[PDB]
Parts: sequence; C-alpha cells; structure tokens
Amino acid sequence: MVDQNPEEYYLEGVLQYDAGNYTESIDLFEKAIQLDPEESKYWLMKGKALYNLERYEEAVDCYNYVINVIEDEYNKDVWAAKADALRYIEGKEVEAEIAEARAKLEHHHHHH
Repeated sequence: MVDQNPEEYYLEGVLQYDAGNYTESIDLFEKAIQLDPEESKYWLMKGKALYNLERYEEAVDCYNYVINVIEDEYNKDVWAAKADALRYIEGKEVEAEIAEARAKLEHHHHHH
C-alpha cells in the first residue's frame, strides 16, 4: 500500500465532509503534497476543490498538471472531473461537450 508520511494527513477527507470549509482542507492538502509529490489521486481531489470553488480556470491548471507532469493521460475519473469544470466556463460551449463524450467514451453495454 502507500505509506510514507501523508497517510495520517488523510484526516482531511473528514474535514470537507464534516467541516464545511473546503478552503480549510487546503491547509492540510498543501501539507500532504509538501511531504512528497507523486500521488495523482491527491491531485484529482484538488481539481474538484478548485472547480467547486468557482475556479474553473484554476481547476483546469490541476487537470493539465496531472497530465503534464505525469503522462497518466488515461484516468477516466480525471477526464470526467474536467468536464464538470467546463460545464461552467465563460467561453466556448462545444468544449464541455467534447469532454463529456471523451470521458463517457468508455460507455457501457448490457449491465446484467
């Protein structure tokens, strides 16, 4: 499993849920990364925070970062997150559509 130093810091996951201060979680999040940057799953959370914070532009910076620094350009969850960001951006609307389709590309057939 993943065990270095930001294991206990996970306490954040609780703050946001319980403590309605997405902003506060930043303090803890910043520390987690400060310990050692290499966990993408941690960056994905940041995007949702920035996006929800009405920071569509800033949130995008995180999505591109995860794809820039790390060639992990495949994370379905990451692509989906970006779509939500575009779904509320001042500019082209065709972009949000491409994202939704790109993320929902996996589609599904016969659930049973």
